[PDB]
Amino acid sequence: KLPTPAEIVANLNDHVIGQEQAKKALAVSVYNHYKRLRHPKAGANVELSKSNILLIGPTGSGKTLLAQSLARKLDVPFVMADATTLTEAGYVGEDVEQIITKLLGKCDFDVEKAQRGIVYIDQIDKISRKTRDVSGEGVQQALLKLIEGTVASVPPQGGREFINVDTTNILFICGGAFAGLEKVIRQRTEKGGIGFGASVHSKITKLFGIVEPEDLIKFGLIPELIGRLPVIATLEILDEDALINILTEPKNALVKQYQALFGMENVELEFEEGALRSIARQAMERKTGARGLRSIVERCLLDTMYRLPDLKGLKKVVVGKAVIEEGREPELVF
Amino acid sequence: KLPTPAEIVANLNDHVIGQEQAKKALAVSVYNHYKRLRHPNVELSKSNILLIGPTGSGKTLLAQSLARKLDVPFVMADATTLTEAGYVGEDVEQIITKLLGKCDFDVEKAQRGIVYIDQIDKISRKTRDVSGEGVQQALLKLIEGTVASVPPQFINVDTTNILFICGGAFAGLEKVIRQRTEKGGIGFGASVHSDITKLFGIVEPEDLIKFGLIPELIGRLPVIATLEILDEDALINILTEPKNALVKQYQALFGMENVELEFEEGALRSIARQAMERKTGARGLRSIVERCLLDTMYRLPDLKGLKKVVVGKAVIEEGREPELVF
Ligand SMILES: Nc1ncnc2c1ncn2[C@@H]1O[C@H](COP(=O)(O)OP(=O)(O)OP(=O)(O)O)[C@@H](O)[C@H]1O
Ligand SMILES: Nc1ncnc2c1ncn2[C@@H]1O[C@H](COP(=O)(O)OP(=O)(O)OP(=O)(O)O)[C@@H](O)[C@H]1O
Ligand SMILES: [Mg+2]
Ligand SMILES: [Mg+2]
Repeated sequence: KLPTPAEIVANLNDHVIGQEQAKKALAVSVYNHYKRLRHPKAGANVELSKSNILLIGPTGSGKTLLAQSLARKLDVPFVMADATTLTEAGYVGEDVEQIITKLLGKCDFDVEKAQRGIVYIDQIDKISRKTRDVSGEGVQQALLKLIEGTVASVPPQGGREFINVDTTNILFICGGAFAGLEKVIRQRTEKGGIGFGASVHSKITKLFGIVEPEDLIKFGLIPELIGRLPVIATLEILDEDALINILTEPKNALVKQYQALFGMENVELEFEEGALRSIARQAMERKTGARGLRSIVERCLLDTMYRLPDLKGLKKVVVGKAVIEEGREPELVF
Repeated sequence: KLPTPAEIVANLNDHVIGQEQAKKALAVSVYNHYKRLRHPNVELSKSNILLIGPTGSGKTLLAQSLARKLDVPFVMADATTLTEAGYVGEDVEQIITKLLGKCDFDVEKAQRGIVYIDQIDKISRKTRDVSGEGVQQALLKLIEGTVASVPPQFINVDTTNILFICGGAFAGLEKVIRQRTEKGGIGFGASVHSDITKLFGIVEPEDLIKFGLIPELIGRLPVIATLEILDEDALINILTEPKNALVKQYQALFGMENVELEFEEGALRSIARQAMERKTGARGLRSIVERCLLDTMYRLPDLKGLKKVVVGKAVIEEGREPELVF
């Protein structure tokens, strides 16, 4: 049978912390994706179209991790695409049908399976409008007919007879960090006016949560592509508390990754709660999202990691709060 | 015998709401197409069709719906994949290869087919414009009769009798038309004065030339049919009347469970209004319904005993839960 959307989110929960709405949007679409694919395809039965998703969120919020985490249990062909390598048909670069070639390769060129797969297109915000915009609007236009059902003509599994792939039922998840999108939403929601007769109006998570096509059009996406991404799911910006859970709760938590490296030696690595909050706070100030957690941990551990493989008798190393706030050595337990 | 244009529209009516002028233009052209193919005497030339309309107006659906009852080979081409003959990309003769493939490479049948070229507006003029004007130029001798040479199942295909339906959302065209018909000048003696349906309905070759199509291609598309921007009422029928209406699609998805989905009349009108504000045409209807039903669809497979879901007007305007009836 099919897993319920709650089971999909439960699996996503082992990897992504926060973004409850983005996890919900992905889980429901994938569940509906499954249902559509087992729906009768002939007779008096209504034809079912698909709802594609656009993921809008800040750097290091978990967009790509959601897609990668989702992929672990999809049971349909899944591919990670990259919009920065796409160009118009007549130019250097990859054409939009290259995506289908990659999805098709993932299932050993079994087309019937490729047509049931799910495509994640990363960096969708990088092909916005803001001559011939070969790598920008030209790609958005080329994708219009790939996202909506067409028949892609892609090379065979050998060297360059081409394969006809019906993309009608391929689910597309697009996303990116629309960095300039908050200013547009603020301009629309806080217009106001200047001068007497006119009235003057009051002045990331909140703004993205209210995004509308008008903003994406002014940002630089074309209306024809926006309407083909009917579901807009947003990711918030991680705060100090979310960044603490990301250090220890996930299946591949940052702390767990270092404990494993120290575990290839015979030394146990422990962080104090004061350190975890200090790390999360410092990382938050770097404005790189969760990624900033790695810089802090690499920083505080650099000198103990240098010595560790040469030290003999060490059993446990403790990273206290002081080791994050001040240039202190971690306590070494022999 | 042949279906009358009224029968062609009657079949289009089960898929496309409104757009009466576009349906009339297609029905008459297809009927004339059938008549040409039966005429052995004056030599007859074909009238090709250009479909101009906004996003979500139903152009491609008309072509898809039309294709269900054509009795001749039919394909949809994609102008965004076409390039000049000497460059990477698909040469315009691939259109014939696809039309020819649909009939298992029976050339006599392929030569009698109908081709819809989507995204025709994407090969406008605005060096060597390999993916733009170069394609328009390449198509001139494909749309007007030539002898194509295409790979085996080379095969010679006479395109004289192939009907071409081209279309696209000439997004910048409404600005061009306003510049022509609304002078918008400054001064005491100036005519000064600041609606997609009204504008497109008066489109002239002059506007398409200024937009970016070449006069040689415009003259080969003698029939310009225009689609209206969907209004509030059209967008309500699009939710429930078509064979593949949006609401019916969700009722079917809910029907993959044992739960019945019901919309109130007030909800349908509210959805249509919100869809218009998104400026995506009918496609905006899907965004609104997805928004309103996201939480219900998430929980519905886990809920036990649920038998009916009611989406009222208050569930479109306010962030409320659809009434769950157990
Ligand atoms: N919500 C989250 N929960 C758990 N880990 C997260 C979260 N957000 C980011 N991370 C961590 O950040 C790292 C990279 O995240 P990710 O690849 O999702 O960023 P991204 O979406 O690619 O950002 P960008 O859009 O700038 O490319 C991973 O190690 C991941 O564990
Ligand atoms: N007049 C209409 N009647 C019924 N459904 C419509 C109508 N117009 C649009 N739609 C709906 O809009 C969705 C997409 O329609 P369609 O593919 O015709 O748009 P489009 O022609 O691709 O727009 P564009 O050419 O700008 O991409 C479908 O769900 C279709 O049912
Ligand atoms: Mg990424
Ligand atoms: Mg279309």
